[PDB]
Amino acid sequence: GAQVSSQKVGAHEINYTTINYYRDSASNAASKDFAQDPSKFTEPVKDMQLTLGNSTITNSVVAYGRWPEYIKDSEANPVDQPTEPAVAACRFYTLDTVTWRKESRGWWWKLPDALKDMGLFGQNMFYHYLGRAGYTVHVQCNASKFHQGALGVFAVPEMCLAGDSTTHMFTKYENANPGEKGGEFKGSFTLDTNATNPARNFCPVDYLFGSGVLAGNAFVYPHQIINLRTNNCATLVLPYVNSLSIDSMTKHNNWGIAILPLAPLDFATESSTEIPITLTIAPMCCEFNGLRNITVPRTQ
Amino acid sequence: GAQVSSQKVGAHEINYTTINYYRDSASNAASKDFAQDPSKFTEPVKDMQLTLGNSTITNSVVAYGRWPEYIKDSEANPVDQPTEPAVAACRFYTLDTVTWRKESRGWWWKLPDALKDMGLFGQNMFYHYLGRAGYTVHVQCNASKFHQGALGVFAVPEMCLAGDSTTHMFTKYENANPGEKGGEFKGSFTLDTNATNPARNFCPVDYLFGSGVLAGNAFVYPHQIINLRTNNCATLVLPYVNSLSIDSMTKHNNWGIAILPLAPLDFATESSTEIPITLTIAPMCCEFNGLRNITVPRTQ
Amino acid sequence: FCGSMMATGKLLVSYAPPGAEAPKSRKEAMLGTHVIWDIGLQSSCTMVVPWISNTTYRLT
Repeated sequence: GAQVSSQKVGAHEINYTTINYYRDSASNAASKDFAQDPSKFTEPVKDMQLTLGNSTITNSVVAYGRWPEYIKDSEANPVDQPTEPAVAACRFYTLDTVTWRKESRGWWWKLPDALKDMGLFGQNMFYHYLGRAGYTVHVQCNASKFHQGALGVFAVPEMCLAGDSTTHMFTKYENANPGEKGGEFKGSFTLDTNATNPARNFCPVDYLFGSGVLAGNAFVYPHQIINLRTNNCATLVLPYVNSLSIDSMTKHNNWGIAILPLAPLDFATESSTEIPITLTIAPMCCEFNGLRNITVPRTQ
Repeated sequence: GAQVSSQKVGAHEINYTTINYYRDSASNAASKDFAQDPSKFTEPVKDMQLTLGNSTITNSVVAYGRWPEYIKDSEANPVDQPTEPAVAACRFYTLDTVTWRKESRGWWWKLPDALKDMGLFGQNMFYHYLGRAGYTVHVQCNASKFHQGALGVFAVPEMCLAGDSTTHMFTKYENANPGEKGGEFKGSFTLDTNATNPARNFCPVDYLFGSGVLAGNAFVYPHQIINLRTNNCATLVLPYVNSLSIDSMTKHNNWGIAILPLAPLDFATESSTEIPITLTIAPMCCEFNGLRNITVPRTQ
Repeated sequence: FCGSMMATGKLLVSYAPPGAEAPKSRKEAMLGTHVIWDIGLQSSCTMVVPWISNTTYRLT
């Protein structure tokens, strides 16, 4: 059972044979213009009015070109019946509005963490052992034609943020899951030296994107730019991304949302100018498994 | 357009004509062995192991011979999408166990009131304006072969209970909706004369079935008897019953459960004997409409 | 159940998937998977704990 493959000859003066000797395939040797070869990695658009449940919204990227979907029967690990709340949980929830000033270094949120106290979605999340959902994130920021500024919105799978102490991986659960308030990036790294009552919080540096990588490369993640001269809003459609078909929503945050001011806010000649940014997130294709008594995580 | 109908002649010495003169049909005149003619009114049985959601139970009546069912599109009043929690809410919840003694006069509960604090069913009930569900009620009471006693379990649609004051219909919402603890029948009617701080509670007299009707006739309602010498439990399958296809679960209780000791409990020669009664209720074919902020009814 | 034939009773056997506080009373255990066992009727009861896990395998 010999495999006769062809070689690619370079310097000329053409087939090579390979035979597998082991039953386990892990023992085998390795076999080896503007158009984007990886069209799915260049933030493909949905190519209006988005209605989910009883919520309606009137610049849309699909992360990795993959729309949210339910678990295939071929890839279902759990065996118990899945709860699908449907319109009850799959609807747009509006988080607390943040304020963009000339001095803002950026904001961040975690999903599903930011929606843990959002109507029936939070109830289903805390009542079940396993949960899964994609998202539609709508960032809203409007300003006059005389305002200038640009925001970069990034959806990062496994958005791990650096700590603030010499102790590695020391950020406690409460500070890593702030909820809908989220957190803010910082312009510099400040080390927490309070060995008695350590803050045990993140210290996400903006130009390091909070994880030791240059912010300029954050555009490799699914992203959208809100340039105030052009558009008001940004829509990101995030499919469920994980190494598992379904996981624990309380333990693990599948996505992170980062908003960084790429161009600082400015207006006329008023040094005092602030415009709100409003996030509206709708979970999509929710499904839960493992119903039992409700989880009540520790707070503060 | 004359209607020629036939008469039924009695005393003989045969058709009569009728014509409708008005456009509105309300103006029309009226046109006119052991086998039970109303088989559905004689508590038909389900003719083991009942599994609903993740709950399993190992003498079953279907009230009015009508199994629980979802709203037909032909009879849907609300137009918004209905939330159907499915296995998340449709599962067996076990209420607080009561104690049957020689002196007990009976117990009562209201549905959906008794399940208002039961997992995700209560959350869905309090998050939605409209709710609908049938039920499977499993009453459990086991005793030795040397115990004697009989319980009558009755499912009453629109089980309205009499008050305790000269003021008509004066029972307040809190006392009319006790939750899973329910209430107890009394052997006599006691008038509440505290005009300063009236109890505003029910006074359900057992032999009056709490509503001014003789208890002996309560068997016209869907019912099942737990006779200790014969059976341990009783299963009642209640369809949704109302003048509307869907209503408010917080305002209105569709069913009432009444357990009356038909034969008093007795055992050997111990005057001190008590056996528990445990109720397990599973809502069925749940559907909710009108999602908004959660309702928080006043308590105590 | 290894009591006398004259003994009767009903028990509840519950499995709760992880993540929440371990059930401390029947009120909590009843919210998870559970079976009701009539010992007077059956001497043996069988409950299947179905495979529900985030990972495809659990460590031993």
